[PDB]
Amino acid sequence: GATHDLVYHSKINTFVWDVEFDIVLELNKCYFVKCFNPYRINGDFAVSSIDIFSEGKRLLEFNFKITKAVHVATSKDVTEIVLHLSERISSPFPIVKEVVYL
Amino acid sequence: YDYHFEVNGTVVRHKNKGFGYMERFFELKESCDERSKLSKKQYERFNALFNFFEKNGVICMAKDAGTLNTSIEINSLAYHGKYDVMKKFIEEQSVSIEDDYKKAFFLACLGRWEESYDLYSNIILNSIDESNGCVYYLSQINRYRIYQSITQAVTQFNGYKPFTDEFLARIEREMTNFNIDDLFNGMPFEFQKKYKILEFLSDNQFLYDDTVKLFELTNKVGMSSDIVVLLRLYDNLRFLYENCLWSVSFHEFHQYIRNSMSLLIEKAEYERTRDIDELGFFMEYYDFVNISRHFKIDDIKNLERSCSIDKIRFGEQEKIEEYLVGIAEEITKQFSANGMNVVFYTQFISEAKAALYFAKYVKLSEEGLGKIVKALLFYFPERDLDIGKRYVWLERLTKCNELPKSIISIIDDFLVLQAEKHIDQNYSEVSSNGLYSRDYGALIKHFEKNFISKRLSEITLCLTQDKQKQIDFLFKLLPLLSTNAKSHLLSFKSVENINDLMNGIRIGLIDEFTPEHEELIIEYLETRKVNYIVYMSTFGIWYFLEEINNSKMEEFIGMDDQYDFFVDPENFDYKKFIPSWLKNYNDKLLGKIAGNKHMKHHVIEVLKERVKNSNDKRYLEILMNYFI
Amino acid sequence: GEKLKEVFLMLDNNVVECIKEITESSRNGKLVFFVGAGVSTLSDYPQWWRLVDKYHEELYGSPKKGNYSSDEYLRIPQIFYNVKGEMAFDGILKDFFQVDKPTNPIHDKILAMNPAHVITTNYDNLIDTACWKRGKYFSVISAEEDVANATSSRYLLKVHGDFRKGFKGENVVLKEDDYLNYDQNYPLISNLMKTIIATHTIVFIGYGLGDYNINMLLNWVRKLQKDSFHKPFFIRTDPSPIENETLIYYENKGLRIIDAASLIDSNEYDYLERYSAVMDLLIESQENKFITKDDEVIDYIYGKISPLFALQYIRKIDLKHVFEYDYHFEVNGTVVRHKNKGFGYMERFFELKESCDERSKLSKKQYERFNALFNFFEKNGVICMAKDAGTLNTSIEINSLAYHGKYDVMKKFIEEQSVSIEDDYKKAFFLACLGRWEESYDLYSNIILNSIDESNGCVYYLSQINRYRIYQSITQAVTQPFTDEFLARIEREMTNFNIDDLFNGMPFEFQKKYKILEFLSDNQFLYDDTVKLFELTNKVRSEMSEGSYSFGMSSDIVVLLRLYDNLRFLYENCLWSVSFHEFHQYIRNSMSLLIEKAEYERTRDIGFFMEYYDFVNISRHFKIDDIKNLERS
Repeated sequence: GATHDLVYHSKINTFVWDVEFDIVLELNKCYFVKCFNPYRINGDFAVSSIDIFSEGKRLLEFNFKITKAVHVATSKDVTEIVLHLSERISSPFPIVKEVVYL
Repeated sequence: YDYHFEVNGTVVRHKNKGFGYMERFFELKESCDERSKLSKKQYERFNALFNFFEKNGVICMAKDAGTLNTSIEINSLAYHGKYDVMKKFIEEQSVSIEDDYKKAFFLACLGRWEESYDLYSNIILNSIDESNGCVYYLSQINRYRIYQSITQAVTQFNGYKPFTDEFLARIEREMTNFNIDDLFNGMPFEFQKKYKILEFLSDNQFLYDDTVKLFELTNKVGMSSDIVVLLRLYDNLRFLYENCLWSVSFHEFHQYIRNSMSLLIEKAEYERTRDIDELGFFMEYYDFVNISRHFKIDDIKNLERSCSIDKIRFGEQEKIEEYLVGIAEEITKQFSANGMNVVFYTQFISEAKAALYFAKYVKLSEEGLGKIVKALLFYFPERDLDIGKRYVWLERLTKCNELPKSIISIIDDFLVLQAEKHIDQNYSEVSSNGLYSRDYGALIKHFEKNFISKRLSEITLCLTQDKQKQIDFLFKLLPLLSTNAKSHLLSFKSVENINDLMNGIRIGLIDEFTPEHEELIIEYLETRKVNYIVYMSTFGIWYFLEEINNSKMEEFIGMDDQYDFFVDPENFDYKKFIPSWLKNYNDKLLGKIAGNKHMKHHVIEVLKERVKNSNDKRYLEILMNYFI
Repeated sequence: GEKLKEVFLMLDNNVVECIKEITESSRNGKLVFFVGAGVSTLSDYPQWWRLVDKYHEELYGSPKKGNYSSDEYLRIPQIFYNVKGEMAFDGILKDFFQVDKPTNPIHDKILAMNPAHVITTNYDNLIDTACWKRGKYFSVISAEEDVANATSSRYLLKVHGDFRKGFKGENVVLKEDDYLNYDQNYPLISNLMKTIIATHTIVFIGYGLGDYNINMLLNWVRKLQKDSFHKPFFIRTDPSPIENETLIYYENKGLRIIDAASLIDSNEYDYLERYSAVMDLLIESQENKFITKDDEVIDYIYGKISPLFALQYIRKIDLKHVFEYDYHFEVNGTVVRHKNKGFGYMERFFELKESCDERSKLSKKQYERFNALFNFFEKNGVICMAKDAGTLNTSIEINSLAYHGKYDVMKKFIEEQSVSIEDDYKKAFFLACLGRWEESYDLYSNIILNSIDESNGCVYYLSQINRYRIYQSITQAVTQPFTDEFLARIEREMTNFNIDDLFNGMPFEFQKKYKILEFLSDNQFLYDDTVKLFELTNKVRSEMSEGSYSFGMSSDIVVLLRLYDNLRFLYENCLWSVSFHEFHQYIRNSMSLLIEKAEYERTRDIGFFMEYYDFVNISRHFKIDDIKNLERS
């Protein structure tokens, strides 16, 4: 029940909200940031560039079946809503934890 | 409640029942003959009042005008930064109590709050006997202001110990019942009518009047209200800085300047963009200093995402250059050896971050950009500005200016320095963006395109196979080094890695399609078919831009619709293409989707449909710039 | 802390009463301390017996055989002054009294009881320079011509003089010689001392019972009449407990003894902890950490809220100024805590509001007071604190016939006969609204003339303010209708109006109970929510350029509810200052930026649902061109 922090940042169709992922792509304590550089010099052809953290970079292969998501500072895992918002949005990385907006 | 005194120096009359005495004053000021017919002492007094009203800018009344010019000039070394001159001015010996007062304010500005408190208390103790109690009264006020400053310093920074707990208990012992509201109403009879106008300095929320005047600049409005509010703004800054008041640093003032040039810039935006019908705010040095100092970084970003500041012209570029060279030089002295005064650090870093953010629009010079870029990359600390945001700031700086050779040499020195810090196999490369040093390489590959590194090539020639991260840092920055170096680390290659070297091309492998690797792409598509029968769009994009020459990707169409969307555009059904899928493409890729014929005919319909649905304007801006 | 709590539990009845009257006299702004040497000598200040020593052995040689009696303390230096000379006497005074001693910590708490005046029998620079440091001004008087320059209304009455004008024996009262003819050398400090003593609450701290000053004062007050003077207080900090008989005797001459030796258990040379024992027992009574049970919390709220049972509606910004920098009162009806050192009394109030059982266990009168405070805080919308929420609803309702137009009902309400002075007040405001300024002026003047005798001067004060407001209205009407008899009469009688000291001429009751109404004697009190509108500028109006459907609570509901707080204040308290240009400026710009931000909110796709009150505000406070400007924006 952490809908009081859930945004729908929609220049890049994300959901900026601090959760902590547990993925199988086996890992623990993953959180994501995303960029918005549409004027990126020589950096593939995409604006958004994920920068997956695992307390530092993972140095990234990828099937991203998330196993356990839990909201920071208010517990009781929000995994059903993460699957629901994963089902609605057909994009890479629905729940991103920060957005830079370059 | 006599004559209204206007913001341009003019005087109009109001509620004065009696002789026009200002009128006889200005008539005696104009003609010398009437000025002559007077006794000695009050002719000298007329010279004194004359010097006063020319010093405060108050000129002849509203009967005669046309040459109304307002050249604003804050002559204070605390406004222009000038920190090394400030310290220099501190260490001399005082001769007067006014010198004591300015030294107390200057020393208060540059992070030294204790000695300024003590010098304040010295002014209180050594001027109570002497008359004209303004310097005394202002010293008292400022002493309580710096007391609130210090207790704010133990309010926040303990949430390292800046001050010792002897001083922090002494002032808390002596200043913990301060009720300033009757301070002026305990001053003598002389100081209760002569300096009766200073009664707002025993309060803080005296900002009300010009704040409501800003709301005229809201309330929905030759000469406009802009020059009124701007000159009243400069009146405020010249007051709080030339009278050396410490209440300039509290939050209400930064609130006021913040919102003031917020609405001035928003109204210039609402002024030149009046061109519905027929078809401003020229920056000077003081506007640059105010934007750098009183705004924050996010707020200047907010002004850029609200008002087109690229339209806004800039003047006096050499003095702005002196402020930026001075601000970078003071960064250099801040981190040459030592001096990390945490107070002055927090202030000076906020100003330096904002000024270097706003320095994009400024036409810098050769050596200026040299000192700025050098102090930005080398000396400027971490934990506030990290290595990705130095590409934000740096690329922001190094786009408006045509890059000189020395700047590329300095950035090369930064890359060699980062390689010399990748000699330890624990170097984290922290980044709050996701931008990294490969983008620094991309910068040099953008503005030179033919740059061969020399000493980095020497590092790759003496490269040893015992430091993997070092090799990796030489391996992401691949298109910069010599051919023998290419033999050396291109020997250090693993070709079986399909989609690491892909997954984000993390090394810059887009330089070549080494043909076994594109056949590797093809056989990967065969493996896709294999693990079908009973990331990926990038492959499709690499077919879309005429890069991979094998066409049999049409056999692998049937799993990903976006794969069909870049491989076979004709036969793909343009009725279930999700639009989402377009807010994540580059300007070149959207330009080349716009460069087709059967693509555009359908995406105009779907994109216009999603624009037409509620209000989506990413689709409308792409629709008006790429697709049209 | 807990020790002094037990001291408060183990007080006598009369002691607790004395703590009450010293504390409430501290709260009235009327509490004059008459301090002495025992307060000043714990800053290690040289006492007089050392000077009788040094002037003695510089007179006779031959150090003292036994001890000195009373008169020798005045007699032996007097000998020196007559025989040895001026400059030797002033030189020895210059030696012993050239000290730069720091302050006694009880000086901090004497000056923390909000004193009206400070009368001293000292010779130093401790209290005054301590007052310069603690940012107050006390008029430092030590001479005849110092009285003529009474630079403030707070006096530091040094009745014996001071060494400010040099270390000269001519300047201070030390010899016998000045105690003999004291009513011939300082006649005006005498008259001012009698003045301040007769007109205040006097507290004696640092003296011995039988000191010559106290003997003179008791002689004078026994020459006075007996119904008239306020009996002063004697705080006795001696090493010995006072016996009952001299206590009863000094109760009969007019003093009230609060003993300090009988409250604590202290040593013989332990003065400082005894001074600080009584003085902290007073300070903590101000800070109300001695408030423990139901009848102690429910009255302290009542004693600050029963004044505001008269007004119709009070803002939630000013209600912070009622409970002086206590709990922050938010714009949704929630209460959060801030700077309250003491018992959570609002917390016990809301817990007593929730459960009925604790609400039951109380006496009759203050259960009725709890019903009254309850009706108040539900009427102003102030609900339970931030620990429990979710049903936070703000249904705004201005119940006034001057907001909804209702002009025919207004005239109908005018023509009936009044029964109260409040009915007179609303009829005056209504009749002022519908273009009738003269009869509303006269009815205002009727409220001034017929409520000056009766208490609770809020209706009186607001009538005065509104009468000047309607005066400014009428002179605006001849600035830009009325007969020139009236227009010359009010211009005859209202042409020097300086409202700035009107509230600071109101009685002691109307200077603290309705102290929050002090902005009504001004106009540019709109500053706060105006800067809050600039938060709605400061770019949380950023929210367009980045897509953000941010589902929660923004600054919009804050500024909107503060707007409705403003309108409900100025219309339900029937204030005529709602029609002046600054208010229309404020509402104008307020819904300007609210509508502009809703424009900067739904168009983030790279709100502001109108009700009746929004329609009335748009029609009334905007102009035609400005609504056109909103349509073109």
